[PDB]
Amino acid sequence: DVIFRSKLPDIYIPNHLSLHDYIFQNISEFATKPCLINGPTGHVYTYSDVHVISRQIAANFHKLGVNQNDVVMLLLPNCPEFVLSFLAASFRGATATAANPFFTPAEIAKQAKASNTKLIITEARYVDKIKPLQNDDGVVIVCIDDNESVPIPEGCLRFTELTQSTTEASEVIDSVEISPDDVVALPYSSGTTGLPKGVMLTHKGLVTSVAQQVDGENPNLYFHSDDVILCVLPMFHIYALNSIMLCGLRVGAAILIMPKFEINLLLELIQRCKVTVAPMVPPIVLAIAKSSETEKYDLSSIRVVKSGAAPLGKELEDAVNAKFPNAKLGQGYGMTEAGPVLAMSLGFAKEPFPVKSGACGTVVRNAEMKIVDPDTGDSLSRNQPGEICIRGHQIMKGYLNNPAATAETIDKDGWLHTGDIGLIDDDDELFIVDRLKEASVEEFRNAQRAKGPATILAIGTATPDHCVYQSDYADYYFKVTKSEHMTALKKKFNRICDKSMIKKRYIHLTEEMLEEHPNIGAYMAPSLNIRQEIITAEVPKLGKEAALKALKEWGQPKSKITHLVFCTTSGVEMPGADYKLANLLGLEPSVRRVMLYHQGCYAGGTVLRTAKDLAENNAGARVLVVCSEITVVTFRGPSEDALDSLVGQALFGDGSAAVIVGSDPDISIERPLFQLVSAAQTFIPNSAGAIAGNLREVGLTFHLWPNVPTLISENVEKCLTQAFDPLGISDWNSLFWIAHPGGPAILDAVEAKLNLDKKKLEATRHVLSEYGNMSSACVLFILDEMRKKSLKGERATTGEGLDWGVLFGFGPGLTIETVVLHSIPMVT
Amino acid sequence: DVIFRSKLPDIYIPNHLSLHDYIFQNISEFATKPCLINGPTGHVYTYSDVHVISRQIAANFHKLGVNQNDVVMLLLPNCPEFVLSFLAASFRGATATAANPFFTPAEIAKQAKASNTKLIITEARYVDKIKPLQNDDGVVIVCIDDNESVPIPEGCLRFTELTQSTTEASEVIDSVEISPDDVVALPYSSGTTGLPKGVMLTHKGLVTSVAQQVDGENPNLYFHSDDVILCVLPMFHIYALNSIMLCGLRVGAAILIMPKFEINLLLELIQRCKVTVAPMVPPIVLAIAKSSETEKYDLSSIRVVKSGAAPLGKELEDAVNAKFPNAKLGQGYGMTEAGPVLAMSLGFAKEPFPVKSGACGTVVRNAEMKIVDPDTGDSLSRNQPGEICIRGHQIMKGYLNNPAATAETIDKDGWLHTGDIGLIDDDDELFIVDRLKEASVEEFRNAQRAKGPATILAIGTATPDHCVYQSDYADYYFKVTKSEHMTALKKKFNRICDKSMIKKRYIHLTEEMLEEHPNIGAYMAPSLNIRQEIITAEVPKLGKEAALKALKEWGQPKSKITHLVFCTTSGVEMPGADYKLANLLGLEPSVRRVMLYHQGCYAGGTVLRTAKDLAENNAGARVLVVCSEITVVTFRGPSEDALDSLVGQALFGDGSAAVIVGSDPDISIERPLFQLVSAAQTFIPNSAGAIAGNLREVGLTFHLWPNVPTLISENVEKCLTQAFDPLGISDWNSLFWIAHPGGPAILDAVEAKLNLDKKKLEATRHVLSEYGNMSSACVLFILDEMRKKSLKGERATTGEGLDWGVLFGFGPGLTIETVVLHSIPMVT
Repeated sequence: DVIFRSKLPDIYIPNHLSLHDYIFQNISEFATKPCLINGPTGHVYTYSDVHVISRQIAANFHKLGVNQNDVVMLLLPNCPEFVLSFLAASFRGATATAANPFFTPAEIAKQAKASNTKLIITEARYVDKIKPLQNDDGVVIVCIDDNESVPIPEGCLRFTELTQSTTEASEVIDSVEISPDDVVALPYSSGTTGLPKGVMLTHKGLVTSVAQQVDGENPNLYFHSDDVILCVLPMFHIYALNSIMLCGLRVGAAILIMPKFEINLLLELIQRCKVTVAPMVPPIVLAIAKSSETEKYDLSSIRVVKSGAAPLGKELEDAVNAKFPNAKLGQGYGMTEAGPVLAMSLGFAKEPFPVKSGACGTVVRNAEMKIVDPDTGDSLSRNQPGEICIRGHQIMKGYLNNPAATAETIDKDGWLHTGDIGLIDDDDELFIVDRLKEASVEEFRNAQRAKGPATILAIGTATPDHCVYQSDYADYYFKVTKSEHMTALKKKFNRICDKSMIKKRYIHLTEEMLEEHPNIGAYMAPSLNIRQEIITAEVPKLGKEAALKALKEWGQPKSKITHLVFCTTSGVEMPGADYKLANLLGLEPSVRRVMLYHQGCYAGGTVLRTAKDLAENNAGARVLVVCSEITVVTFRGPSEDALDSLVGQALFGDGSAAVIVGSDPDISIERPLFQLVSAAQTFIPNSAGAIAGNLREVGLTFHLWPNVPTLISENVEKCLTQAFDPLGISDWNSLFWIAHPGGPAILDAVEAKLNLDKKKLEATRHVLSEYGNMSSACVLFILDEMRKKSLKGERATTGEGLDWGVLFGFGPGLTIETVVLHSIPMVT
Repeated sequence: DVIFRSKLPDIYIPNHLSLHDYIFQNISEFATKPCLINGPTGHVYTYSDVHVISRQIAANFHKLGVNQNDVVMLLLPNCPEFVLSFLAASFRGATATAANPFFTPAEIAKQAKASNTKLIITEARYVDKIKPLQNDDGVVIVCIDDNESVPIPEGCLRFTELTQSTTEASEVIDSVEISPDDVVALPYSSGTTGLPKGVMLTHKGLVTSVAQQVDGENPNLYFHSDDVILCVLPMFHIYALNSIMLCGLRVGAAILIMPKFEINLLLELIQRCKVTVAPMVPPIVLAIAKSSETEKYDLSSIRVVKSGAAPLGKELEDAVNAKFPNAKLGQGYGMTEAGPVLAMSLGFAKEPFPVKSGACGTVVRNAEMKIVDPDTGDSLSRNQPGEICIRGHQIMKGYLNNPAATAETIDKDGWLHTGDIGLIDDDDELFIVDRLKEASVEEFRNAQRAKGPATILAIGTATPDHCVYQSDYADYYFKVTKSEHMTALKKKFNRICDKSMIKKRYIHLTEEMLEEHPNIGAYMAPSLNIRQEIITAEVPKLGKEAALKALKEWGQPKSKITHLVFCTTSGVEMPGADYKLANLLGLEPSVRRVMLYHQGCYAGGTVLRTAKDLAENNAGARVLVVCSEITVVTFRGPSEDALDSLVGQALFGDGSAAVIVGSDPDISIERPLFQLVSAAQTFIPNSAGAIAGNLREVGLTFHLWPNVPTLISENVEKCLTQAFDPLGISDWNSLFWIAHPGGPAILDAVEAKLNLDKKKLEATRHVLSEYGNMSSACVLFILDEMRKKSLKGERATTGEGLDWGVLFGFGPGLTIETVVLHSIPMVT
């Protein structure tokens, strides 16, 4: 078997006739029955109507300068006007091309120029896309809009002007010359290769493929004249044209025109107009099958559901069978070059043949079809895949003005090569299989993050050189504040300084400075300006000193520092201390900063919490963290009233600490000290105002509740379970401890509450004893001490020999900062 | 082949003799030659010395209450004293156990009690570990320390006291009863199963295994009496004892005692003492082979390198062969229960046999060995793996006071089951194969992070209800500031307000407030206190209003908010605006806060940059970001001097915006608006002081350089390439734009510089025109506008139809914030 044929006999095809003479050959039988129904509005043209009007329109096509064998273009959605214009083009001997109204002035202008369009039938809304071709190219424009009170763009004709009677153009009933090979329809293709080409379909051709379909005693595709054929598919597409319009007309059927598809409108029109034949697409059948709307409308009238250009998945076919028991289903197989039709399901025939699912139907009659091996001319046999070829009078004359591709796709023997591939089984059904054919957010984000836990690489500390010992402090303070007159109060401050558990403290503020700026020593006198002048200059310098120690320990280049977190209690100004420190150190201006101003004693945790996330989320990010505290912000004379301020004056001292935090340590030069595992914050309820401060014209004033130690002790345990429960640790004496030494009273409270071994808070208490309360910097100093003592004493980890640790900050508003640490093993 | 034997004949073994009578049988031949050499110090005991002293020590062992068949314990490193004491124990008829000095009082006390130790020989430094047993258990203690000017713990005897001559104890030359089955050595084992057991090795036994090794005309292990045998292995371990001490002594060899191993000391002692036989361990041979030290010392004297309890990897064996050409290598196979020796390499024999690499040697002579199938009693044959059993007089008498395990490990027929497995090849060499045997930081960290890019879920905005229009503002301002007298200046402010491109602005500060607080309106009068009172109350409230809109849009529970970032220009106080807002909203107290105070107009970028990292690094983290600006901080009267302050008074207005930022949006209710891709910051050089402000007793004062627009325009392009080069985008008109509308002049400058389409800054300029300059909140408002207009106009993305975007903040110190955004597709 080299050559394949239809299972139906050859029929007589009168292809010597002009398309309109053939389509309408039988019109006397159909004359008064409905031909075109415009579904939405209900308008009906009859067969007589269509014939008469189409002829008059040809006649006036002449008047407008359209002559035999020059082209007319149709830019329209489905509508009666489309059919009338096409037929008219044929009656004239002229040629009809169509385009999608939803194209662009570019595609459309291109097609119109390629085809030599001498005129265009469109709606009003599309006229601007074709403006160029109307103005400079002289193309005549016609609008189908029938509303006489709404004007149309100037230079445009009402379609109603072409339906007008003039008998003198009807002496052009001719030509008595109209030839089988004359071109009638000129559709455009996606193409066998690339760029869209004009397909020339002739009178002989179309007459042939229509007869192939609907003609015979047993038609391949059976249409009665009592059928109502739905045409919701685009008429610009050759499928709709041929297999709906031309065929429908030839048989005397009603054609139900839907300008636009919507599922409910479709169901409505089916029930109302009793549509018997529904050509559709897969998206449409899907929509029908999915919707629960079907149960309402009576659909029993549809006897044929034909898929053109679309294959059902056999999930659908079942859905359909349910929704339409009376419907037979099937697919044609089209190609524009092929005329369009090649195979038609024989299930559609008047006396129907068996069909298999997934089949494209059988090749049409009065045609031959072969299956070649690609790149060889050899013909294959049944069930052997291969490029599908067809030959018969119904195929295209050729590509317009392109004999190159015309000879490339239609070979010397007359075979049109589709460029598709398929096989034909024993039952003569044809199956399609294939065609000639055979940095993002998700990544960027994972590239950008960093792999490991944030670790502390280096620590450094700095103090003012001015140092004052507690043994001396009550005296010194009542001296330099010119308060010596209040003896009752100095006697109390003495006790406070003794119970304070502080030995020495390093303090920038000096007696000389108070001689020069007595308003600072005054209990309340406006000091703010001078304090600000002093601390805005000093805080960055002290910060630099510490940052420099840390950077020296770390040993890598400053340019490798990617982030700078700077905490200080006051000295607000802009640009701030972050800018200033970054210029002192000569960091890259591209360093990303966080300026923490007015945070409190808890900020020690805060900066670590801040650096963790910065380091962990940025590849190769190294984070320089600097806390720098100066007490000139906070210093003031005594009053018998505010005892809280007095306690403060005994506890607070100046100091600075700097930490370098990163992820994924190289381990060539870097030495991990601790790991930041989890970081947590909470505030306690009804404690706002327990640790608290206000920036006033007298400087920063601060306040303490007597109950702070108790308030902390209450919540510490909850903080702990909250942080360590995920790690399965209940035993808190197994953790190495770092607590903000807010005051000895807080420490005593906590240890008594959790029953900590007397030695857990040893490092903390050391830092308090030697340096005082440095606010945020404190816990940093303590880490330093811890690791130093752990090294100095040859212990298994940097954590006092133990694996896990906790770091607490405590602050006003009773914000509590809970950081979980992992020690690091030492080589001992 | 059920039973396996040595390739050497059976020899005569005189096991009827006591161990000391056997070892020293031949001493007349050796009497004056060196027996023990203490390597580090050079002291030499001779054979006569050792014999005589050991006997006297037995004699005084009696005086101390040690009687036949009761136990003596040796806690010591390698030293002459160890050998002398062991022999003494044997001479007495007593029994000797040893332990590691490096054990703990627990292990040691346990072993001493288990064994019925009636006395202990140790160094001084270990005496505290045995204090209990000296005091309450009555155990006699002896220290080997010879330094007479340094005392030893009280109740302790000098070892030199046991070497003293007393003839009356020598009437105990006896017993004339000392029996083959009497126990002499009592070492402890890791055990065949679990808990450590005492192994009873008898006189018969040890005499047997020593003869098995060194006796014969062709000894399994060949030692001359001119040999010098290194004993750096622990003498408490039975291997060292048997195969070094006992064997060495039997043959008349010198024994070089190393108390401690160090590689150089070892090489030194080899070269000096001309060590011929070096029993070692794998770690030691490794160390030798690795070190480049060997080339210095003459090692040619070592003729035998014997690995006991360790197998070489044949990488080593080569290293050795190089370092010691003259050395033959081999391994014994020991087990404590086995006496210790089972197999010995026959390469060691006087007339040596062929040996294969990886072999454990051949089973010893006067013994039999079988290979059983485990859990069956069946005997295997050559090259068939199986549990190794041995039988002969050299195996243990049994486990002390444990007939259970004694019968479990030594069966009825007399076979000791090792509990190891191996095979014996055709050549009679034995091979060992096996034994009876057959939540972290890395995770927690990946569990804890969040998968996707930070996205904006919701936005909300709030303003004060008081609104003032620019058309009215010059008048209003000179009115309420009681400045109407300066006409020249009002005329200039008019121009400034006109060129300002602002239409209206929303402003908390009202005329009434200035009637009540004229110091605010005064150009410079102390205002700080009152301003602070007003903004500390207002900023959180306005913030709440906006945060509430955003939270309503988002639609999920407040409890799901995990982080709060709060930016405001001033109003510093503690607890701060973050605390206050968090209580207003009723957020969880465990919400993690960032309080950004005194940041500037750039902080718009800053908060986004801050939230990105917070959201991206925390699983299920949802971040509430609130910027809230009030101009009562910044408001003041005019002066002919500071024009910069005047410009400010025309541009700045109050406002608040709130954003919700998270990673991994659910997509059930959540609706992503933008994505935060990259966030960058930089400062420009020599621009500190171009945008700048200082908090004084008069309120916040601010300053502007005329050149700010130019300074920004210079660096904007660099910022862009820096951010977008990784994304391969050169075309900036393809980005949707958000710029801080610092002033119209800045905008004009930027667009002119990059040549932006007139419409890129449209949204930005709208927000400026409607709201003024809200500082940090501005860019937030702009995003809101952008997405709203993009939706309102049905565009492909939330980004004005475009995929990628840029957000700029600009601030004092010329810090510039560059955020890269990705739009989000809209369903249109």
